[PDB]
Amino acid sequence: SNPVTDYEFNQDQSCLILSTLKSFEIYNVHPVAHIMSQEMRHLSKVRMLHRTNYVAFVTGVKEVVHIWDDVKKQDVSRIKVDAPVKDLFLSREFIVVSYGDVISVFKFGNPWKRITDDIRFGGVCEFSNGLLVYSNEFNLGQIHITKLQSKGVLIKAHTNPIKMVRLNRKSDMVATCSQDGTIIRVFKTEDGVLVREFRRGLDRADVVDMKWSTDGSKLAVVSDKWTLHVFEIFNDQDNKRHALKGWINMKYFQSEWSLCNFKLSVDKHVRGCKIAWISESSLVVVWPHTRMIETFKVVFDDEMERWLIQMDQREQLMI
Repeated sequence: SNPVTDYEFNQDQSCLILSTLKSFEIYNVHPVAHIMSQEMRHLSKVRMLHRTNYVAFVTGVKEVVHIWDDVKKQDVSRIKVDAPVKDLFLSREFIVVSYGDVISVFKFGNPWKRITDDIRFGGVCEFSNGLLVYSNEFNLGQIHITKLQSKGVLIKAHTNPIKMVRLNRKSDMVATCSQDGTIIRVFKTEDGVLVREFRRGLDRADVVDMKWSTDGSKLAVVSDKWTLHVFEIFNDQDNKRHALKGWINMKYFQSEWSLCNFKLSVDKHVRGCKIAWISESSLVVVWPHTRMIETFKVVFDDEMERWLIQMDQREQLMI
């Protein structure tokens, strides 16, 4: 009866921070291990910075973001915005915060003030590896990519409102998808040109999460029908150059559809989930409602000439 009120992975997906009505916890994702507990109430949102002693959170007062010290159990800063905090990102340099239809970037360090003018967006925004991607305020199907040093690429990604956007590890590509959309798109963050397009076809369900494999080769998507799908941006393996006794020159082009579709096992109390690749072939799925973390492996079966997803582990995040 101590429900998770928020959970999120750290910038490199090696840790997961989570909050309850009574505290916030931090774990290592692989191998799964509880590395810290800290009492605190009213936790509404929680974030962590790499593997440092700093974390950020929102409590009762929705418009305040606390930068807190792990080892010193002390507030090292407070930052307030005009509306309840929506999105929240952290880097050794910046603190990205959105509320209402504004995105504010403060400095991560004294004097903890705006390093740049406030930006107006349409609800969607992601920040990773020094790159900021946000929904346009008037055209919800359009995104803007901007570098945060202290030009700007503009992409009309979809016709309908964007569901979510996702940057790959290096931030050189961004994946997008719209609301109840049959199409997922991948663009280069440098020039915004369309690099890949995938059709979801069969799976009609709303997308719950979308994450990139560590080398940027595969894209995993989980729908609310609770089906895991993997799309291929570029072939990852060291493949055979021939087939049919040397008669065929094997080519590996990217399919327009999912490589494999795995049906997840969940009880009727599912809220949602968040996924994260922990390698080029493995990823984890975290279920906030049962505080369980499952580790999956994506493998190619030559006998079948088909990719398969297998669940290697199911464990619970200890409180």
